[PDB]
This record gives sequence, structure tokens and C-alpha cells, in this order.
Amino acid sequence: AWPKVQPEVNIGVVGHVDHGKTTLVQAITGIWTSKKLGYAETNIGVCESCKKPEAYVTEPSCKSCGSDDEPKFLRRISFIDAPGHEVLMATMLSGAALMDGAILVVAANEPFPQPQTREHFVALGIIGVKNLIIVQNKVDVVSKEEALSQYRQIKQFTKGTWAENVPIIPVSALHKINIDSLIEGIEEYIKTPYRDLSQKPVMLVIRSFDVNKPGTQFNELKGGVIGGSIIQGLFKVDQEIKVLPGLRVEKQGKVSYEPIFTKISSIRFGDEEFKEAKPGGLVAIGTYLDPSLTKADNLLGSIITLADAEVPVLWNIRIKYNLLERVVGAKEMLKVDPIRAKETLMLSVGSSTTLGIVTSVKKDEIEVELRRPVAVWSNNIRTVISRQIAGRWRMIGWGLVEI
Ligand SMILES: Nc1nc2c(ncn2[C@@H]2O[C@H](COP(=O)(O)OP(=O)(O)O)[C@@H](O)[C@H]2O)c(=O)[nH]1
Ligand SMILES: Nc1nc2c(ncn2[C@@H]2O[C@H](COP(=O)(O)O)[C@@H](O)[C@H]2O)c(=O)[nH]1
Ligand SMILES: [Mg+2]
Ligand SMILES: [Mg+2]
Ligand SMILES: [Mg+2]
Ligand SMILES: [Mg+2]
Ligand SMILES: [Mg+2]
Repeated sequence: AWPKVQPEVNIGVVGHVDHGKTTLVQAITGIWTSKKLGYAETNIGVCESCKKPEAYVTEPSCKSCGSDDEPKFLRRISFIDAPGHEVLMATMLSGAALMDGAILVVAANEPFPQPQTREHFVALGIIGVKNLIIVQNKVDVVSKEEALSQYRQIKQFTKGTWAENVPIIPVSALHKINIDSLIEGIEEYIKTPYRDLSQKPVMLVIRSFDVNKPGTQFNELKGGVIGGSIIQGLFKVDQEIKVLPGLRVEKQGKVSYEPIFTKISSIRFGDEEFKEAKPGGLVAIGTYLDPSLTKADNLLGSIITLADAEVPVLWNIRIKYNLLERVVGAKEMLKVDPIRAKETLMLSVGSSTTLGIVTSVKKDEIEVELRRPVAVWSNNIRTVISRQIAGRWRMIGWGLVEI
């Protein structure tokens, strides 16, 4: 049979709203994710007797190509499908911190390139998720020649760009057409990255919940669960951990943050239990925390490390920054203005997003006073910078958080 193992790689699914991201994930995994960020897993195998791409399978069966032989197991993979709506760009940025590679979904029956087609694309480039496949979705609704016409636009768009040789794979997610070619492309272009498991364990938090059913007996109350993805190193059951920045405290008009210390009581990927958690997949860390602390994604944006790790938790940061020429996600083309002092910016760092006031601007560096602190677990940490333009937070640049 096939091993029951954790997913070993995270594939983002991004692109403009309604282009078919969620349907594409369902086409691949059989799972419909109504949750955003959405999440789903599948095993991937190959029938070694049969010809490709239909040799690739997402279940342990080669019936569809003749064999009663079991297909060779290749790996378990995970999809993170980001929301496409322009107002949800911050959520796309959080999710991108979790991605090892991405699929950019482009609807074949809409004029390319749409605003979030562009914004998601450049966001991926900035944060370095460059193992990209471009998927031309909804080909079922246009003629071959119309699809090809857009194909050459996509090629024109990526030319002269880091994505110049990114593959473009046409499919119908809704009617499940040419999905085998996408799976073959996933194996070819989105390899599982090398993981240095000696690095200090860091997990980025995107969810937290109280898993207790209603009216549950108080002696019966399970501890809080925290969901996210392990970004480096690995965690084990019964490891002493902390959540950073942690818990916000009133005290009584002056707000501060206190690290939350706890212990890993259980580890879970999907519905399977494990003893360890490594990079790849969305992990649910069980803890001894009061469920009231982890209710309703309360800890989104936090990180988790071992209890004794040294981690700066900063209310002021220095960023070595670069601005985009123009505001890519806007409908109307707009040039980005230089950072000005005393202007509030939105910073995405890991899975967190937080507002700050610019206290210093230089050609290559800004300093900002944060409304809430961020945990900075490493020296070269990419941040994405957004400005409120048009009543809406728009990506305008990026930087390195300098410590
Ligand atoms: N005709 C056709 N419709 C599709 C395809 N994929 C998605 N859709 C439809 O497009 C709409 C938006 O799909 P959805 O996956 O929710 O888009 P998302 O916002 O990017 O996640 C839904 O009505 C889908 O049924 C496709 O391959 N062909
Ligand atoms: N590690 C761990 N995860 C749990 C436990 N109970 C629920 N989860 C996880 O928490 C999430 C929400 O579960 P639900 O509240 O829908 O039952 C799921 O990802 C599930 O796997 C648990 O006892 N230990
Ligand atoms: Mg969706
Ligand atoms: Mg499957
Ligand atoms: Mg197949
Ligand atoms: Mg990555
Ligand atoms: Mg067609």
C-alpha cells in the first residue's frame, strides 16, 4: 500500500478572483476548500508501465491504464489556495510565506493580464516563490485558437522576466480536462526543496481553534490547537514551545505582548496523527493552552519556536527597501509615490500583517514604528510593503528587515 506520511511540499494557488483557483484544487485533490486561506492534500504517484502524462495518478490505482499493479508512490503534496479578491491581498501575502512553489491560474475567457493576475504574479516574484506553473483554466469555454491567442500574451508578459520560461498548461478545472498534464508539470517544475532539519524550528501561524464540541464537559475540554506551516527545522510531541509575540495585555491602558509558553500535546496533518512535524503541509499543533486563547484564529500572524529560542520581538523596525515603479494591482495605472515620513504603511512579515508609522526615510532604508510588535526569527526576512490607495491596501514594494 501507500505510506501515510505528511505532505512534503506546499503549492500555492493564486490568481484573479473567479478564475478557478478553488475548482482547480478540487480537480486535483477531490477536496473543496471554502476556507481562505484554503487547504487540501493529495498523494501523488506514477504508473510505471503506462505512458505519461496519464500515468500520473492521485490515488493508488493503475486501472485507468490497464495495470492491476499498484502505482509507485512519489510524494504527498499540499495546496494553499489564496483568495483572489483585491481586498484580500494581505491574506494572499500571508499564505505566500507558506509556499514552496505556486500555480498561477489564468482564466482563458477573460482578458489577460487582470489586476490580481499581475499583483499575485509580482508578489510571488518579490517573495521568491519562483517555481511557478501558469495554468490556463476554463479552456472548455473557448476555441483552441482563442486559448492560443492568450497563450502568446502570457508569453509576451513573462518575456524579459524571471518567469520567461515558466510552463503554461491549459486545463478545465470544472470538467477535469488535461489534469494529468498539470500533475506531470507539478512533478517536473515544483520539486520538493531541500530541508536543512538542523535549523532552529520555526512555524508560521495562520489558524488557531477551540476543537471542543458544544456543551462539552469542562473536565473534557481539549487544549487549544494552533495551525500553520513549519518554515524551517521540525517540531516533536512533548516539545516545550512558545508563541510570539504572544498574548496582548491591557495593563491597563498601556498595551503590551507577553510570550505564550506551552507544550505540544499532539501533532496532526489532515486527520492523521504524527510524532513529528516538518516543513510542507499545514500542521495542527495540539497544546495545553486554554481553548479561549486559540478561539477563532486569535493567533494568526504569530510564530512558534522552541521555548528557549532567542527571537527579537520588535515594535520598531529598519527595512532595506525597494519600491515598484507602479501600483500593479490597480485597475487604473498608477505610479507609486516615494515613502514619506509620518505616513502609515502596511507590512507583511511571515504570516503577519501590521500597520506602522514611517519615522525615517532614506533612499535605501526606512524605519517604522509598529502598531503591534512582530517576531523576527532570522536576519534576511522579506517584507512586503503596502499603502492605502483608493480606500484599499495595495502592494507598492518590498524590503529586508534589518536587525
Ligand atoms: N467553464 C468553466 N468554469 C469554471 C472552470 N473552473 C472554474 N469555473 C467556474 O468559475 C467560477 C469561479 O470558480 P472558483 O474556483 O470559485 O474561482 P476562484 O475564486 O479563483 O477560487 C465557478 O462558477 C466555477 O464553477 C473551468 O475550467 N471551466
Ligand atoms: N494536534 C491536534 N489537532 C487537532 C485535535 N483536534 C482537532 N485538531 C485539528 O484542528 C482542526 C479543526 O478541527 P475541528 O474543530 O473541525 O474538529 C483540524 O485541522 C484538526 O485536525 C487534536 O486533538 N490534536
Ligand atoms: Mg477561491
Ligand atoms: Mg488524492
Ligand atoms: Mg492519470
Ligand atoms: Mg517559500
Ligand atoms: Mg478549448
